[PDB]
Amino acid sequence: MREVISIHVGQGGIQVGNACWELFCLEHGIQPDGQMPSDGDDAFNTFFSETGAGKHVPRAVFLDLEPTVIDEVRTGTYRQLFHPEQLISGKEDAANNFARGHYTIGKEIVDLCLDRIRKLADNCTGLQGFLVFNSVGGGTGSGLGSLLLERLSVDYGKKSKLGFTIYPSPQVSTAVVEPYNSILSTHSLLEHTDVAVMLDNEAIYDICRRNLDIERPTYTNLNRLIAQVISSLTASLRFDGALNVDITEFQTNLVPYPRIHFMLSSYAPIISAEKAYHEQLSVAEITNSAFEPANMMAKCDPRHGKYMACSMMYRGDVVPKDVNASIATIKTKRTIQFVDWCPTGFKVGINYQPPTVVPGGDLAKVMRAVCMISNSTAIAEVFSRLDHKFDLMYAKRAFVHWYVGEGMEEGEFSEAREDLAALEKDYEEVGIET
Amino acid sequence: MREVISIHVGQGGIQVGNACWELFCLEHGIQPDGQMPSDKTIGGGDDAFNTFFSETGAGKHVPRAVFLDLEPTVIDEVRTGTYRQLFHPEQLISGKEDAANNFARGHYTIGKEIVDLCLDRIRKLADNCTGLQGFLVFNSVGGGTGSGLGSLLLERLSVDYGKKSKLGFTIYPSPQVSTAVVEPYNSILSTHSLLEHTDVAVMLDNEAIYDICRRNLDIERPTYTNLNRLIAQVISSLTASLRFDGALNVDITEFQTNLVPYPRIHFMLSSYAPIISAEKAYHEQLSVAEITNSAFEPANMMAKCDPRHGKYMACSMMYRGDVVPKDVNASIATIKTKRTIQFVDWCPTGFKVGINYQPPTVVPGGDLAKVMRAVCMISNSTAIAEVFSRLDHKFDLMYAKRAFVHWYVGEGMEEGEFSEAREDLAALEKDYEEVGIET
Amino acid sequence: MREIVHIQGGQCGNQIGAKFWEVISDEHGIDPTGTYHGDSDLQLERINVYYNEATGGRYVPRAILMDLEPGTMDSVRAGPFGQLFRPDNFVFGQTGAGNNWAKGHYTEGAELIDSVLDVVRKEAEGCDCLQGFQITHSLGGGTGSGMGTLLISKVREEYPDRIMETFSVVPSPKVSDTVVEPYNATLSVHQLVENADECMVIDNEALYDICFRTLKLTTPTYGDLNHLVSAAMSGVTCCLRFPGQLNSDLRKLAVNLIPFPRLHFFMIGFAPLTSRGSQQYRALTVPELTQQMFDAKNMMCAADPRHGRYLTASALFRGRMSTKEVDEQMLNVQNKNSSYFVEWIPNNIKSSICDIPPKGLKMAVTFVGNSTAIQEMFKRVAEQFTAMFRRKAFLHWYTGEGMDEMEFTEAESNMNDLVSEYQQYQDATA
Amino acid sequence: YTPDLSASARTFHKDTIYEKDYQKHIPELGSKPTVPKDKARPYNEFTKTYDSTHMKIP
Amino acid sequence: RLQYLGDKKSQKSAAFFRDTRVSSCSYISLKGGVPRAIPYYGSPTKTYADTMSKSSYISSLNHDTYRVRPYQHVGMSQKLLEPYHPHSYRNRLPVPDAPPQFSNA
Ligand SMILES: Nc1nc2c(ncn2[C@@H]2O[C@H](COP(=O)(O)OP(=O)(O)OP(=O)(O)O)[C@@H](O)[C@H]2O)c(=O)[nH]1
Ligand SMILES: Nc1nc2c(ncn2[C@@H]2O[C@H](COP(=O)(O)OP(=O)(O)OP(=O)(O)O)[C@@H](O)[C@H]2O)c(=O)[nH]1
Ligand SMILES: Nc1nc2c(ncn2[C@@H]2O[C@H](COP(=O)(O)OP(=O)(O)O)[C@@H](O)[C@H]2O)c(=O)[nH]1
Ligand SMILES: [Mg+2]
Ligand SMILES: [Mg+2]
Repeated sequence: MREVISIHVGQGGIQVGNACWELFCLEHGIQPDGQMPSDGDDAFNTFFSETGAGKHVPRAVFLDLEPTVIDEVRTGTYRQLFHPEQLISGKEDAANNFARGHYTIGKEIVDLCLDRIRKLADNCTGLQGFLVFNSVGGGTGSGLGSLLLERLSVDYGKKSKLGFTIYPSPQVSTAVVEPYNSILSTHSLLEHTDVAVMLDNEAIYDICRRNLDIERPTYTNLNRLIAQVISSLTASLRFDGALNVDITEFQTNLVPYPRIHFMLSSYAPIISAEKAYHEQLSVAEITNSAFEPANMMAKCDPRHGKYMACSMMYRGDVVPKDVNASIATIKTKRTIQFVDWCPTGFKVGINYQPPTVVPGGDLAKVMRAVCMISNSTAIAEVFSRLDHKFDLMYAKRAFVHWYVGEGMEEGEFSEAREDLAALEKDYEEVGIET
Repeated sequence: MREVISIHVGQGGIQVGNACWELFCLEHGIQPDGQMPSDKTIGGGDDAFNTFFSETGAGKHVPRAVFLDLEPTVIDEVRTGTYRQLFHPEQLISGKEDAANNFARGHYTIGKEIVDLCLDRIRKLADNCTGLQGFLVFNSVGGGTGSGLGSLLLERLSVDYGKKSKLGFTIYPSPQVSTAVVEPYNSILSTHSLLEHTDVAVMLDNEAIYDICRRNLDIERPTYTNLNRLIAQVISSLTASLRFDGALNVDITEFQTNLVPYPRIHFMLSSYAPIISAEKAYHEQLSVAEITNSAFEPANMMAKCDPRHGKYMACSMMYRGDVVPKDVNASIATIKTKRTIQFVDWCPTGFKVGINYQPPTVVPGGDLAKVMRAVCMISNSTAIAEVFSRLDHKFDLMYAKRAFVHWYVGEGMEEGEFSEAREDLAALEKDYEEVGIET
Repeated sequence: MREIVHIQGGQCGNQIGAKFWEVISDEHGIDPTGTYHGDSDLQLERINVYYNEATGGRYVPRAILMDLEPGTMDSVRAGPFGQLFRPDNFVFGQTGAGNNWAKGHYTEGAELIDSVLDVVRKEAEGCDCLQGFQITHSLGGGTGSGMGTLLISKVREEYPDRIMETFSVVPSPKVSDTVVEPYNATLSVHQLVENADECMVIDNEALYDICFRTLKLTTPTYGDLNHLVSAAMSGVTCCLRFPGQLNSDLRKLAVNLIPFPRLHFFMIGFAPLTSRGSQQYRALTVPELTQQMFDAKNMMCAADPRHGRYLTASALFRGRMSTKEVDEQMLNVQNKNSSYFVEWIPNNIKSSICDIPPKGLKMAVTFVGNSTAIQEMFKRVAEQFTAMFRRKAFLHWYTGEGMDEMEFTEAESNMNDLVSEYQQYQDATA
Repeated sequence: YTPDLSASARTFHKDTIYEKDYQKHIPELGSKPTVPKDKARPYNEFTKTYDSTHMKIP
Repeated sequence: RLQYLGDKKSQKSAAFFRDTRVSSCSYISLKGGVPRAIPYYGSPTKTYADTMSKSSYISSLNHDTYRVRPYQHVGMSQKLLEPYHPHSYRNRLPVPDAPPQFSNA
């Protein structure tokens, strides 16, 4: 009776979502052409909507002002799955101009998208929430992604938000103008979303390299692991389990403060079959594996600062007694410390369905694993690094004009560093003892 | 009510002294002008800054320091420096002509015309003090002006005040690389006057600093300032107990009675570690023995000398922070047990332990920095007499040809005095050889 | 869908054009007759960008060939690939230019501007959403620089929003093909600063140096120089016609290549190049590609990028390569070549990914970078005028068009400080 | 004693289809997906949530 | 800008090389009646202010020597850039003191 509508925007968002849906699609036995072979079960409703004749139309929205990436899907094998008129594609791209994607070229399409999303909610009634994926270091996503973010808050209001962002790579970047469009995107999403994540692409490579030992990976595989991240997220929503964690039970157990809604997530284990033969893959050992910063999904070391929250969703064949026995072990180590006022911040959930592997995947088949979304003051560094960048290219007014001529006023830029400056102090003030 | 007066003569002291005072005012929260900001938490807690400063009654603070140098350029920099108001304008006595590394000028021809103002200066400075523990003198032996001003000045305080304890942190020339070409002469004669008129001598040869620098500091392009931020942090813990609470008080006075077994043997060397910095700060822990073990490491001494070549007579060590000393005995316990570390036959115990509570503060950010550990020794080893050999042999290497002889003879210093320095200096080795001989 | 147009003028501007359509016709699998015979279904999806639909299933380029002399346009159509261009789109008079910048802008070239402005407007109106104009011409020639620029100047008064390109072959002092080579280019150059959004400078010396040195060719012919310049063209819009992991239209490059609004003069380079006798003996892969592309000599500008510092740079890797390797080489090149990716804009290199390799090669890249090293070219090349101006004349061949002195003394007043704008943004620091 | 045999030497692989125990269970790329077994939330009472009888309450 | 331009005023001076058909540049100085001709495009010229031969430095050792050189450590937000070296100054493990216990004990 629970469904979630997904919003995938930005070249990554549709591409990053590209990999994830198959895992959503494959795990329910639905064929690529929208049919299931004759065989709880068949309650795909958690992501899909049965017409009544067999077809399963996902409740996802595709937006991009640039037809190219969009064109890759309707010409692909998955052409017959998605609803045809539900794929909104723009004519002229934003070309990485946040103002362009947020002031001039996106407004004329907002009504159509806002129209489509509203429709998809009519069929369902117990909608848990929405998942929106947008890359901060992207032009079209930065603006369009924000604008949709702003509207729903007045379109629905109180309804929660669960958005998966991908901040710029800590050191090896693709574009050059990312710091500008990155900050403003944060400003809009800073106080118009409920839960965020740290999806720096540098994290996957080392995880893909250290674990998968693939020194020449591409962007397609990176999404695969990210797709795995989501799968464990809704694991308790369409599978029987003794302890279940739902989206509506997120602000209660992961939001120490209304402002602070930016944490980092991770999953384990990333192991190919070639090394898992000589491995025990014991629940206890996997427990520490997702805590070492080497396996984290963000280029931040939690040893820099304290820990504010840690929520665990166990998926596979683990047993509660070992988890508590394993959970206690973490409270002994002195390399990782909590905050003075965080007596209880652990959340352990057990679901009976172990991971499912799509054909052609890199991860091998195992018996246990873990995914994590933890609250630690370590988030300070990532923004701090941006803070240094933001001023560097504005103290000489570099690239300012390109933004000014598309309708963005000059006074908008300052607040972004103003809001960010306040944000940094917000995290620091919640890391000291009383 | 305890006050200490630091005397600086020579550029090396002019610069090296700068690092300590700048950190001090940074340690005590003193602004460049010397005005303490009232906005800081609390303020005026007892008299902690009284050790180095002197209150004017309302406003700035006056550190008890004196600057001397014969060449204006060094002096002129301080007066126009960003801390041009931290020092008393009348305390910056400056001459007209440099000594240029010759003893006879700064001690017999032109150095005698300057001792008047400074000596009067300290008297006024000493008048303010009521519990003067002593005086601190910083200067480099590698110059006639230094040794010339050090030699002539120091003796005066011996008679002017008498029993007042005086500490001298000399900086001897390196074993192989020396700034000047006449480095041995000034050092060879310099030890003479200070031979019976200096209380403590801390072997701090520069090149050993780089070796530590080249092994821990890891700055392939260090500048003297890199050296300065090393020594300056050293003094902070040395007198640490003199300005902060400690379990077992360690004062300036109870050192000569702990580091002077014989009247002539008063040369000492010290060790301290670790270092704080900019590519080793996973800050995380390690334990004490590491700090103690590195303390006794042959390459960790502030001298290019190996205590493996000598024996240990007395020791003193200083810490800071807040833990239970109980590790000290065991940490020391692992020290003597080491076979590489040995004591003399007539030394039942040769360790002096003094620990304070104030942690280490660093300028932002230093060259050292806000280290987590702080272990420093005040101990003596016979090996330093050797590595006297470097100075002794090379000094011999020259006079045989009488090279550069006339330079000192041009100021009225007789040709015969050169003999005495060899005599007394030669006699210096005899006791060390006899001091280490077992009964 | 977001198609573009091309206006190439002047004999120099025409000859480069003669091959680009030769180059483009291959990529989309089109032979001279105008019929489709391609191989891959992706070959044809994005074909509308450069051609218009026509009866009989045949395609024609959206090109306007503009010249003032009769020989050139008479030359092209009778040669191979002579059928593609629409006959109507041609325009020419009966006078000619004669490398007289004066005649090409007031007397003769002015009177005919009606037709070219007549034809250009119509074709642009046809496209669903005009992406922009790319103008190729030789400022060293008469009609290109003289009359060609005006069309660049005029078109701004009608289409303020679209973006411009210029593949201008600025002549170099080493080997000058004309004595007028240094009263036609700049006077077209001066007007170029206030209207041209971007500028590509291709120096002849680079081509000959490029051909002799790496290609190891013995006796090249202009057919050799033309194609290498043309290959660069395919790189600019290459990602605009085929799908890829990371796409970037000609707009996206414009954002990440011009540090300040007016400093819009770049230098480009094409890699990889190897001789016929050397192909087998070289292992071609991603990491040695960077060595060639970032080498200064590979640049098509006579200026040496080692004379200055790079402001911003972009590279479009051609050939199917993963995402990891592309980024990492950037990190090392930035750190290793930090001295130049100067210091007040971190990571000034942009990245692009496309998955269609040039036919017959498995890895190649296209370079578009901004570096103050362009300052030398606007300092030395013909720098003699500053000393040679003092004597006031050659006038009688240019006042024949009403041009006065004030039009010249004013330009440096407007033109004095390009480097004095470029130079300043080379020593500044936070 | 000659070198034993070139064909029996250590070969980085041999002719045994699945040369190792590794790939015996590696998933087939083209295999059709299999519907999951009886492992999910058992469903009775929320039936009375989506029915068209809830509205019109008054 | 900078760039170049033409000259364009011919029938002006020198009275002889005027309209002498010969590609002879503009006209002939003859102010002194001696050598160098007018050295078709330039450079917007320069003045002493434009080229001042910037000094290698502007300041002295002590200013940097005693610079006002916060204490960086694990996290603590900004970290100043410095040359890379793997033997370590501020990214490695610390060591925390073994200090005393006050009072008579
Ligand atoms: N981790 C990851 N990031 C991706 C992937 N594809 C694209 N990105 C992100 O996309 C950024 C590059 O900019 P674009 O993808 O062009 O941004 P955009 O979505 O096109 O936004 P617009 O330019 O306005 O159209 C990179 O910095 C990446 O962070 C991917 O496959 N994996
Ligand atoms: N380690 C270290 N030594 C210094 C520093 N500044 C000066 N010195 C010492 O000063 C010595 C140079 O001798 P001189 O230049 O003759 O100085 P001087 O002894 O006062 O003699 P004059 O300069 O003529 O007045 C060097 O050998 C150093 O040991 C410094 O910043 N660090
Ligand atoms: N690279 C290259 N340069 C050319 C070509 N054709 C002409 N040029 C250059 O153009 C210059 C002469 O241009 P010009 O004939 O005055 O142009 P026009 O007045 O339009 O005919 C010469 O210096 C050549 O270097 C060509 O096909 N390739
Ligand atoms: Mg895009
Ligand atoms: Mg001197």
